[PDB]
Amino acid sequence: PIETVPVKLKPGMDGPKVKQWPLTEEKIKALVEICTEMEKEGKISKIGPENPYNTPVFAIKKKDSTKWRKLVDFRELNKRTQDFWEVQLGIPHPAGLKQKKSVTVLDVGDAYFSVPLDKDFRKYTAFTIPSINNETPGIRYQYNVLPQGWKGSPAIFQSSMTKILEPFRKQNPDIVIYQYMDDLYVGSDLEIGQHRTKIEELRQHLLRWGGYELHPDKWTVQPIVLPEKDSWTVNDIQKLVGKLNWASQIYAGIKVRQLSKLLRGTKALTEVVPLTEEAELELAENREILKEPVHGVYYDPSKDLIAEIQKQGQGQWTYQIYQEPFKNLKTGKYARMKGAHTNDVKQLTEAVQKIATESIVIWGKTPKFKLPIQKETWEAWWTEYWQATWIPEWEFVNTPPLVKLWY
Amino acid sequence: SPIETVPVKLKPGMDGPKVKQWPLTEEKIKALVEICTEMEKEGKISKIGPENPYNTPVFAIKKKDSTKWRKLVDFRELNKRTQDFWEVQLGIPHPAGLKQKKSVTVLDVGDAYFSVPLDKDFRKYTAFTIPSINNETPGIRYQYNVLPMGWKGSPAIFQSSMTKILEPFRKQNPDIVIYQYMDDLYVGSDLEIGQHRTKIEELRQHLLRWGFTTPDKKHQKEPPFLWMGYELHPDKWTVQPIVLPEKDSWTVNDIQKLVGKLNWASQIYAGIKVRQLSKLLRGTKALTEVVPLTEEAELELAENREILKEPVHGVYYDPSKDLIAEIQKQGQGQWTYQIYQEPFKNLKTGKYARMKGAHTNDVKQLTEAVQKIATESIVIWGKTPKFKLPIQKETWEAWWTEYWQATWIPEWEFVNTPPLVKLWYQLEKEPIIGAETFYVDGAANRETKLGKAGYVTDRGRQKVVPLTDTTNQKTELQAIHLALQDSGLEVNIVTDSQYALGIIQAQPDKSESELVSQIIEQLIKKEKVYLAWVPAHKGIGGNEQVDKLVS
Ligand SMILES: OC[C@H]1O[C@@](CO)(O[C@H]2O[C@H](CO)[C@@H](O)[C@H](O)[C@H]2O)[C@@H](O)[C@@H]1O
Repeated sequence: PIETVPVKLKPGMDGPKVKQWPLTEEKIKALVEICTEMEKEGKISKIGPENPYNTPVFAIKKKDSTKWRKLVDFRELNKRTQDFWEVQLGIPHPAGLKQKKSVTVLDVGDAYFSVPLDKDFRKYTAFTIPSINNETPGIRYQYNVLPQGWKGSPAIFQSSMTKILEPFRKQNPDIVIYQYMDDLYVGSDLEIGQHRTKIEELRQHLLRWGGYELHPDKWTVQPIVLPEKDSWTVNDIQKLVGKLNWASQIYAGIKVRQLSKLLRGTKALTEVVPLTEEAELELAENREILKEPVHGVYYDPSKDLIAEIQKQGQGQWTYQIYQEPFKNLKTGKYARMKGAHTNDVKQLTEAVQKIATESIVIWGKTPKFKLPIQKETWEAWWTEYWQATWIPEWEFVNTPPLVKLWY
Repeated sequence: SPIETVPVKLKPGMDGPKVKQWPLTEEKIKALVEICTEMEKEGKISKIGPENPYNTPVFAIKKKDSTKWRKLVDFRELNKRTQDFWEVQLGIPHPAGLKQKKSVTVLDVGDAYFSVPLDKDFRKYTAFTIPSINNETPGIRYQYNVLPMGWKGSPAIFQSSMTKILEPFRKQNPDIVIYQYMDDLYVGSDLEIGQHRTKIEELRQHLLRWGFTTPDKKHQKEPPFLWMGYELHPDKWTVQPIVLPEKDSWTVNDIQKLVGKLNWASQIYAGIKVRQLSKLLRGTKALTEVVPLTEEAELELAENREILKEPVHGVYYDPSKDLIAEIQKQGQGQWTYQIYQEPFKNLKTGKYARMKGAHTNDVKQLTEAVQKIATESIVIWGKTPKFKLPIQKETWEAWWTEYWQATWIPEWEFVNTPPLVKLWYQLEKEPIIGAETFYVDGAANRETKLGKAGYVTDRGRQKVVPLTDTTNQKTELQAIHLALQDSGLEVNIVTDSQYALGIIQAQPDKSESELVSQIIEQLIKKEKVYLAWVPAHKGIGGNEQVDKLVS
């Protein structure tokens, strides 16, 4: 006997009408196995075309657990869904999660499958399984339960989740758990083996009612750097002045008066110009300013987070997170460690997951990404490398590198 | 017929259609009456009266050759008011996706839409009226009890209904492949033909319980099978013959028909090109406008006609072997590909000829072709093929190292098939020793459309060119164009245009812009170019002098 929570789309908004994209054989087969089992257990229901909504569906395999995980890209639905700040069912973000030795992320999505979803809202959850070579029409299901990937499922299940974790959290006051979407983030200052075990304990407790290891303490900001040389060419100084001129819309009191005058006239780019002692002083002050974080930048919870990424070559990827332009909350450098080093798209997709995971840990939500990639190149391959149960918002930018400011 | 109906609604706030009946000839009226009577006897429609306020026009159209009359109900008004549907036909089966089968049958169901009942509460909306002759009676009204032809919801509701009906049979017979396209069923098996035929009529019996006939006229038991516009032989498949227009005088619409036929032919006929013929479609203003074929369009047409003269076939898919995709470059942004598993035995062919973007190069277009083929391969075979590409590994390496966007191509082998895809120039990463340095700048008057482009150099040279009917961005491109024009084989250029720098850094080899094209031509002829940026109006070096000069 369970009662549903009445849910609405936002005023003036209809449900999602997003087309299914083509799927590989092994993802189709996995989805057909998963969905017939879910249909049997009443979690979803076979529907027809009289339901005009749709959301793409695909599958992923985590690296350490090699069973397939179904993933319905409810980004569109979540945007159209009522806020739960208003039904007072939202989840606060605990500071201090970012200050922990290690954070372990657990897929807690199944727990949502024990709570029915408002009968009048299920039509918005429809998805379609494709068929190889279009042998058959698509097969359509809608959810009867809180679906995984829906922003409303953590909100509605929130009361229940708090009860489940009350013993663990009173038994373990120093552990901090934050729930984001289908994920539970657990952080502790204990040494790995012990931390892990308490993760095992949590897993067992969770199983009874019904990971990825992060070390935030060792994420480090990578600031802007100026080159250090002894001999400088006109082109070096030009490159230097243009970089500092750009950094002056972020940092305060950066000057180029002295270095710029070193360039008076119409000079060959290869001509070495010795530094005035004054320009050496100008360079010094600027270097010092670039050294420490910017003053006056604070997170605003009412504004969205935005992330920019630049490819730097040799497996390196710079990124900045901000809410307002030039008021960066965090600047960083992502590096690939696989060893293959062959695939830009896989690297970027891993960079996006890692940057989004940091934002979840730091601020409790993911940013909208500005991705340095062709839409069509990204859409050809990214699902081959996705491993999160959430998907962030993104858009595609083609911005040539004016100055290589971040490297 | 005993399938449960699918409930359907009008769009919210909307009532049914109320469209007047166009007057009609008695001959048409008489044929409509005959047809309607038969449908009524069969239960497809029922007589209604004037207390139903809805209406949709009915027209009478002639048959293919018989002269028999055909009933059409123009549901355009009802369709706009009917709810949306999520369509379940996601694509078109392709014969290159079939595996070889020992026994094959192609069958249709007869009167497919008229075998599926329509939602009882929705029936009133489908009201149509046969007019009297010159208003002798108000006329005879009918509504549909079944899926009407021409109604927006009929294809999806039929498709879904037929999926539900075939579901029990598919599950029970998992080694029987059934391709279900609307009312058309392809059935392949590895059974002996005696047992295969047994299974066929078990299937027919199952469809008959659910009210789907399978008429013998539409039952094909021997190769070649006519299927989805193709011919299925046991080892090979064929497109049904493609006939191209053969006009002396061509209109826009004729050309549109020709390009279309050629696109269709390109799934199996390798090397089809349509760029020159399609160019004829640009900037035209009527479907009836006569368009003279250019010389290029005629040569392209004759090349294609040669290709079509020869017979071709595709083969079927064997899952135990790899898929291989091979691409050749044809020129002017055109690409052609073959997909195969054994050499010289094509599953299918294709072409990629789209111009994406104002400015691009062959490496990006090759990347797009790879993405197109990769998508088509997943649609057809559920996997991505191995590629053979006419691009050196050194070329690909130079591209993705220097280009700032992420990019990738899956596993591929170099194939030596000239012309090869190459980068046509590469900007220097460092300023060139001994090369003259050019400080360029262009500026335009937003209000006047007048501007100037010019440069000053470390060797004391300078020049200003006046420009008319220009823009800011063009004067900057024009400034670089001048520097390239007046400089030697090695040159350092310093611009303040992020715009112009961004175009050129991406090493385009073609552009919809003649000015950019000229620049590309110039870049290809240089030995070394270094292109650097400075911020404008900061009084920096040469930039200040040149900005001063254009003023
Ligand atoms: O990658 C863009 C591509 O993704 C689709 C899936 O079909 O949908 C997503 O696109 C955006 C990514 O942030 C979101 O705005 C959108 O809500 C999400 O569904 C396509 O719509 C889009 O072309």
